[PDB]
Amino acid sequence: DIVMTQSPVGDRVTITCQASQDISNYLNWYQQKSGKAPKLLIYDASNLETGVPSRFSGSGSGTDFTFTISSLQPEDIATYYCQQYDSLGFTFGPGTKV
Amino acid sequence: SLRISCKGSGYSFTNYWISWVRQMPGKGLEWMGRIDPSDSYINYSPSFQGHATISADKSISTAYLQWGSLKASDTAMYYCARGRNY
Amino acid sequence: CPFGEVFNATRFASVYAWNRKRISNCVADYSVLYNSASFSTFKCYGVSP
Repeated sequence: DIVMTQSPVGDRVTITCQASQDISNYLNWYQQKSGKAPKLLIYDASNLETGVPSRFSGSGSGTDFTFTISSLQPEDIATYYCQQYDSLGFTFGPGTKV
Repeated sequence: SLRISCKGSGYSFTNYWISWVRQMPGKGLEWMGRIDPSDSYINYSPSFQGHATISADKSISTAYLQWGSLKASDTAMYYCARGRNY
Repeated sequence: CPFGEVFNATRFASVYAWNRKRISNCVADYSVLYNSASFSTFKCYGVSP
């Protein structure tokens, strides 16, 4: 099979997403609240589903992507999951729990 | 065997998304799966092991959950409620 | 196994003429096959993954 490894208040925290192969811009993002369930907000990274705030944005191409928060808020505490899809199937990583 | 059911009323089940939450005591949020009625799209958890799968019956508006092999971690209370509109 | 031509076959028969074909002399990785969610229904009776 395919094995994947990832390394490693108000402080700068940056997380990264990795894939088995190059996935170009086929990325997914999740939003999680205290009592709530994760929901698909943006698919194909080019369509904004109605009702999703526009403050969420992404940049970068290739194999390196970065997530940055312009202004951390008490209501912005969340855990972000990264999902990728290709022509074969869907592979998930362990993720990071806060 | 033990079965848990959570059926809504007074609103269209197919027009309102339904999600399941698993949280045993002493742990955080561990999602397992969601279903899209339009195409039966199933999204799996990052720590999935193929333990349990979600299925729904459109004929009777009833959702069923079954375990392939019950273990210790399955003993937990689940959160069910009507979700966000569309 | 020749699953590519099975999944990409142009024409299929009716319900009363369901096709039965023997699968043998080939090796395939079913693990990746059932790891995906492409198939709406995947139910196994009498066996376990």
